[PDB]
Amino acid sequence: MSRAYDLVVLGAGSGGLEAGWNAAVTHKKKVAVVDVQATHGPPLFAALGGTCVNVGCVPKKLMVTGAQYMDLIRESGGFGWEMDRESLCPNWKTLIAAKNKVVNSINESYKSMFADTEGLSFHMGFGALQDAHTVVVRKSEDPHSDVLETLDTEYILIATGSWPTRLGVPGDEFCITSNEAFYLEDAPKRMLCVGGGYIAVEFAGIFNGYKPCGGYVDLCYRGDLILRGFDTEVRKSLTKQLGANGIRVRTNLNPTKITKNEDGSNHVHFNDGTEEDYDQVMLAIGRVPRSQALQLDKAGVRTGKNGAVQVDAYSKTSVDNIYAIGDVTNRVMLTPVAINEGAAFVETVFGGKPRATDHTKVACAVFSIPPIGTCGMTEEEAAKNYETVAVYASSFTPLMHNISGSKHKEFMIRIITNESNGEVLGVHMLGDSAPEIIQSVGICMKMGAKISDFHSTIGVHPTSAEELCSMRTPAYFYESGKRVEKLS
Amino acid sequence: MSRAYDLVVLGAGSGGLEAGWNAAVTHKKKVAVVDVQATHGPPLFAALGGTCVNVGCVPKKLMVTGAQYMDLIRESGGFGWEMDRESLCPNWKTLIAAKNKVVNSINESYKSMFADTEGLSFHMGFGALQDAHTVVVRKSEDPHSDVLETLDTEYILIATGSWPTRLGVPGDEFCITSNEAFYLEDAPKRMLCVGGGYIAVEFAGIFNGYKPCGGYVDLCYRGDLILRGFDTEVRKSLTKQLGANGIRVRTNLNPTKITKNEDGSNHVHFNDGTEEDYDQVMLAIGRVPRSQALQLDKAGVRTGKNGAVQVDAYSKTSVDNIYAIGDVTNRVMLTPVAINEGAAFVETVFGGKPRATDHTKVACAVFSIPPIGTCGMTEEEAAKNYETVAVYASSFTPLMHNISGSKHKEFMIRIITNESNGEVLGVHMLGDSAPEIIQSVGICMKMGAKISDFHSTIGVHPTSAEELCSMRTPAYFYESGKRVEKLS
Ligand SMILES: Cc1cc2nc3c(=O)[nH]c(=O)nc-3n(C[C@H](O)[C@H](O)[C@H](O)COP(=O)(O)OP(=O)(O)OC[C@H]3O[C@@H](n4cnc5c(N)ncnc54)[C@H](O)[C@@H]3O)c2cc1C
Ligand SMILES: Cc1cc2nc3c(=O)[nH]c(=O)nc-3n(C[C@H](O)[C@H](O)[C@H](O)COP(=O)(O)OP(=O)(O)OC[C@H]3O[C@@H](n4cnc5c(N)ncnc54)[C@H](O)[C@@H]3O)c2cc1C
Ligand SMILES: CCN(CC)CCOC(=O)c1ccc(NCCC(=O)c2ccc([N+](=O)[O-])cc2)cc1
Ligand SMILES: CCN(CC)CCOC(=O)c1ccc(NCCC(=O)c2ccc([N+](=O)[O-])cc2)cc1
Repeated sequence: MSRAYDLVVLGAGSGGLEAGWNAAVTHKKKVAVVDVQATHGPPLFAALGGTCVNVGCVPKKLMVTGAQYMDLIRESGGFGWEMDRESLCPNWKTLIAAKNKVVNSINESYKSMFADTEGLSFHMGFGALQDAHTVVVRKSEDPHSDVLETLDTEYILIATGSWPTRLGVPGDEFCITSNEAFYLEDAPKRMLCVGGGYIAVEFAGIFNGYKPCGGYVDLCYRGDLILRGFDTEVRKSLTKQLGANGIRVRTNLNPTKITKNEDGSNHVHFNDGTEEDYDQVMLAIGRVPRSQALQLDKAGVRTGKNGAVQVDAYSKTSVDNIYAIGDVTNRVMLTPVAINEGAAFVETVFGGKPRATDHTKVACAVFSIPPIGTCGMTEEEAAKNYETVAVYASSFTPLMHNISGSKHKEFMIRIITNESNGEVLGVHMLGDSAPEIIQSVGICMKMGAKISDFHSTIGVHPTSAEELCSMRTPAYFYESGKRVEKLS
Repeated sequence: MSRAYDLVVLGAGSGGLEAGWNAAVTHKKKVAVVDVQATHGPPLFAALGGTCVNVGCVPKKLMVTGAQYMDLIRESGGFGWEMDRESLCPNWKTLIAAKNKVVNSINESYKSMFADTEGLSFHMGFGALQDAHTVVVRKSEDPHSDVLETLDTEYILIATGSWPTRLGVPGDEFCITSNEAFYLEDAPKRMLCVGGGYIAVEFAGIFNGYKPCGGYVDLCYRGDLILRGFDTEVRKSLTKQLGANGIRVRTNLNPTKITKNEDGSNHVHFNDGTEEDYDQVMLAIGRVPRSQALQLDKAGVRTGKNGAVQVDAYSKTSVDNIYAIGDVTNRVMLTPVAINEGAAFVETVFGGKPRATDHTKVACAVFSIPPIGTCGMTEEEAAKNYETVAVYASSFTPLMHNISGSKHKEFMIRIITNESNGEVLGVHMLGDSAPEIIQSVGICMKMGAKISDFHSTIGVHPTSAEELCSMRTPAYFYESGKRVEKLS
């Protein structure tokens, strides 16, 4: 009844790698972690540290940080910074160069974690399930290939994460995704970003910031308005400010045919039936769970709609000893969630006294050219699920953009309460510093905060943030139905 | 028993001007507001809108916004922004030019407020008290001079604010203050900022950002460490990062003699007994209340230490009908406070049901080269006033500054709880976006938040802010006395 390892993790992911460390250090279990790579190389993109550290949130943010400098360089002129204006385009070489260095140094950090840690062991391969207690480790994703190790274990945790969705049409093979986008040769001049997910809109921002001289970027969404699930007024204001920063947004539009020209570039045929050339199209259609190879069938774990592992509120699967977390499960699909989900699993199983991860009122951000910070319910949902909701709102252009001449940069806020009790159901912010503000906002909404607590708090004179504490008069209400004013 | 005006305000200040409007609009009282000026001119520096709008927080912030671009221009290089490096100094002309335009347009905003508003009247002069119900309006601060109006009123509100303190030594007349600093001719090459108040440290930052090529800035504090009353580790880390950004800090040092040279520049003699030349010395010694001219004696209002008006928790003075708010009172000396103090006065007097302004746990910021955001108690105080306090701390250098090569920019946080109950007594942050974060932090501490609520909240993956929700292990404690660990 004693296995070689107490716990095998399939994926050194933001969520998985956390679980492994927590088990091994606080509780001193014999832990094994499987992944596909040491460092952040292209062929198989993810690695030790997960999709976040290697081909997501971290490098993404560094490139977003880079692309911002376009606007800041431009903006400084107002405050009296005179310099080379003509032909000031940026150097994609030196960005990705210094980017890789950073990501590389984190992978290097993880190597000497495993070395230094008590009974935490890394195993480079492709984790499959043989049964409830046996984890195969092949050298190919191919179930035919050579077998490097056979890990015998009391528990399994599936933290394999997710993979880019692919639009099924002729020409599809010529496109790229977030993954390939991180290791592009040069900055694309003529760029198309297909889709309207937070990935598309960030990267549109990036390529637009790092486009060469003469170049442009188009965004191309299937539907009406980009960013489904966000506050519709933020969504509208963002599409506007992407307009004003160069990103040519197109809606109710989607490619069908792509074919590659003699110069290397790609020719594209659309829904409307127009034709344009781009140096790359990037498919940001979303992300499917990554359970396609693990053989969950063979161990008696079962998967619902399109691969997602069936779990409960304590992350246990169809089998009692097997568990799953983060993007594979399809619950939320963010890092600090997957990290919580994995940390709760350690308190659950190996820590005796259990706990479930709190999926409600999770604050998150979009790192778009002017970024979004959101936490909790929209109008769309709150008006439906609650009796009488009040909607507060206040857009404003900060003092400084009168000088900088980027007068398009309207900072927006909009609180969504339940009028019955005054409880803040959701806060939605668009503008510079929104992701930093929303974090501490999301602490307030965790404590069930009410609009009375917001405006009664004193405020800092010069920050965008203080306009949270100056919202008293609701702009309008939804009264158990559609939009209205305050009836008896 | 019917006066011409219900309420006379002495000072169209951030606090006073608010009171006037609130009375006049929600409650429809006959209101009069006195001030010294329409627009933001030098001779008498303040104006319609107050010290904040005219010669403080607003222009201050615009210049701080300007000076930041020095570092951002520099920093962009890492991310691949190649341009004119050599001799890229800024243009003080175009800053102050565009600054004034902005401030001017706010003064212009206030003119057409008074015009548009029901029974809100502006009166340009120097408000004195003749008695409990009579307000003189002279054309000089001089009590001898001509009398422009005599305002008859049921109530008076003294919101005259504050004025720069002056170090009493030979040469003092050659120096400047925040006030004169806003309308300087050119950027000073060789600058001295005397004092260690938040004003000094901001302006040091400004002149340092806007110094010409070859120039420098010295800060000169009377005592050991700049910024008394802030968290001593933030204070130390800031002095370090001001070092790294060029500001040569000097402590236990203070001038005695100043004398003006044949080229216009000023020669300075110090405590240690060294001699240096500066184009200006700016005295940021602090700010005294501005009750020196009003003749409070004559109306039976009385003033304590160095002019501050004696008030209670509902802002009433030594006389029942007279009140006072903001910097004149000496309670807190910030805008959004003075605004609350003035808004509560309207609920108090004219609104029937009264209220007192909540002076505890007021969040505020310092807009220094890397800024500070603080709310509530330090260790220094909490260890003294509470039984068993725990101190949490976590400094870190953001992902991006590995690329930008400003590796001095360490983001610091340090929560100070009471270990008995886990209540967050104070949060202290140093680094970029600290003032935006602290606002929503100060909402949490208004709701009496506890460190358990902080770390239990989920977190955004890429922001400095999320390191609030990752602090569990206290770094150390004070156990009813000095610094220690956890004894039975
Ligand atoms: C472009 C992009 C930007 C993002 N930005 C953000 C953001 O700003 N904020 C945020 O909160 N979230 C962001 N995310 C989401 C975040 O990356 C994930 O939600 C998070 O990494 C999920 O963690 P996880 O443990 O489920 O799996 P992951 O962290 O995805 O790790 C999965 C690991 O498992 C490995 N693996 C796969 N198959 C196998 C196998 N058979 N055997 C062994 N190992 C295997 C992979 O190589 C990988 O290293 C972003 C994602 C992307 C793609
Ligand atoms: C350089 C600087 C930077 C600052 N930065 C910040 C910041 O970032 N954040 C923050 O919260 N606070 C800041 N402050 C503080 C803020 O300016 C004040 O606390 C706030 O303005 C106080 O409001 P008040 O109503 O008491 O008086 P004030 O707003 O100071 O207004 C006083 C008005 O009364 C007028 N007056 C004077 N004497 C008379 C008289 N006899 N008759 C009629 N009128 C008269 C003056 O002309 C003036 O317009 C700063 C101050 C300075 C000097
Ligand atoms: C019956 C119609 N409902 C969808 C099944 C519409 C539900 O409400 C919407 O308005 C809605 C919701 C989601 C939605 N997709 C999310 C956007 C996205 O990232 C996306 C973009 C393109 C594709 N695509 O494969 O073309 C898919 C998702 C589009 C519209
Ligand atoms: C008995 C000594 N106490 C002061 C009466 C010291 C109390 O604790 C201090 O360490 C302390 C507190 C405040 C303090 N001054 C505030 C700093 C400031 O802005 C200032 C700078 C210069 C002068 N000055 O007139 O030289 C005054 C204030 C200095 C030291």
